[PDB]
Amino acid sequence: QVQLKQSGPGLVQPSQSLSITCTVSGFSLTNYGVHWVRQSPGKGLEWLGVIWSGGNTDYNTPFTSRLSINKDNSKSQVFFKMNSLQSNDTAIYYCARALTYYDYEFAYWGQGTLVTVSAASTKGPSVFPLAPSSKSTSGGTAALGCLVKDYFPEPVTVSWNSGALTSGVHTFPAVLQSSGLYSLSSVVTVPSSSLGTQTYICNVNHKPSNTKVDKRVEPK
Amino acid sequence: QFDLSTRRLK
Amino acid sequence: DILLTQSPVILSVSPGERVSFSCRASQSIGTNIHWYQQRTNGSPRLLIKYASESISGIPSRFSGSGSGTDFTLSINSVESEDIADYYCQQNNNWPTTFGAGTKLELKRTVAAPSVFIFPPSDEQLKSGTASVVCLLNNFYPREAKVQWKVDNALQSGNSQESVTEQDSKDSTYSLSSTLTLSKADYEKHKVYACEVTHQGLSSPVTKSFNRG
Repeated sequence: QVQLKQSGPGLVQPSQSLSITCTVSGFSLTNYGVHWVRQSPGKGLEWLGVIWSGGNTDYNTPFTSRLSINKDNSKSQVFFKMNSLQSNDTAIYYCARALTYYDYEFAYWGQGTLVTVSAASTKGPSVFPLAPSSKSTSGGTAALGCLVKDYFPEPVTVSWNSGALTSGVHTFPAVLQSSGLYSLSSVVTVPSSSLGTQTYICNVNHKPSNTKVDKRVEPK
Repeated sequence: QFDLSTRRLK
Repeated sequence: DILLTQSPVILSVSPGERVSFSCRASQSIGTNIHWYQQRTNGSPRLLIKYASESISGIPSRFSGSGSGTDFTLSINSVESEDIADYYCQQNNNWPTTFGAGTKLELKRTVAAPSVFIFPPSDEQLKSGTASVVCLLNNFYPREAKVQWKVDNALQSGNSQESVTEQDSKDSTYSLSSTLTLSKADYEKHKVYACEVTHQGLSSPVTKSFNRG
């Protein structure tokens, strides 16, 4: 199985630099080049550069002066580094691999690293229960959730019961509050008759602040 | 425009 | 750089219809175009290579055609799992460039929202802030009105809305409205009401609680 696994998301101060590691498996770096693509609100999908099997690099013209790509063949690691970042460099960064060693049709992508460029500070969220009750029950179905409040930057991962509960889950897009901190809720509907037997836990992981919270949500 | 939270066009 | 122009920007279709995405190039690129799918919270998925060549693991309903400057990605029978953005890429000229994308939305029957309301947690109240959350679950189409009332005072400007992307399984949307008060203001009042309007409801739905 071909895979590409990138390091986690995080905040980078303006003018400072960006560093992402792409670890590959299911193929050797000595046989394929590894490309870097990013996706911004400004310019959508932009191709940034590539490090080839033998170490050579190409960089898209607007980035040649602030972009460097290196690798460790033995460790199956590719390193992306970009200098002098500004705010419109806030993007999802991807590593990718083409179908053949020389081509550009990207059949394999990393999961993407969301880099935020901003002068602010990293803040972990508080997690509050959205408790099931009569006011959230309808025809045997109860809704419940977690309020993931006041963190920065995006993103946060939310799961339920350590991945075993996925059906009927809705994790809403984060909104930016006037405080400059994000907030979101994640809800799920369950049979109301399971509330006395099953435990419901939202697993919250805000990787940029290394904050991991498991919030047990109970009928009040 | 592309949205970083959802990775979708908005 | 080649400029790739995808049209239109949004496509809305019903399940089982055929659908076509267009990618126009600012100069001839032969057949050097690849197509990608991006689902909600996903990475791009490669669909077609070199205008029309198929990819292992991609459903047969996807196909592409075209040459020169004018290209087409086709889905012969849309499913709700096809809800995504679609991008084209040219690589006849360095550097490889991407189109700005087309959004594929799905139609379906009107579905009224289920409405639930959540008071603030005693946990949050300790911190000095009060969030009241109103949830509108699994409805179509996306348009809805949420109106907050506190002891019959209409609230304005102190709530925020979030809407999920379209559900890839049943084509509905869900919406949260969160009303945020200070603990003091919240304790100064009794009746918290979320009133909901939507095409699928014949009269507005109010869900509400008394603090306590």
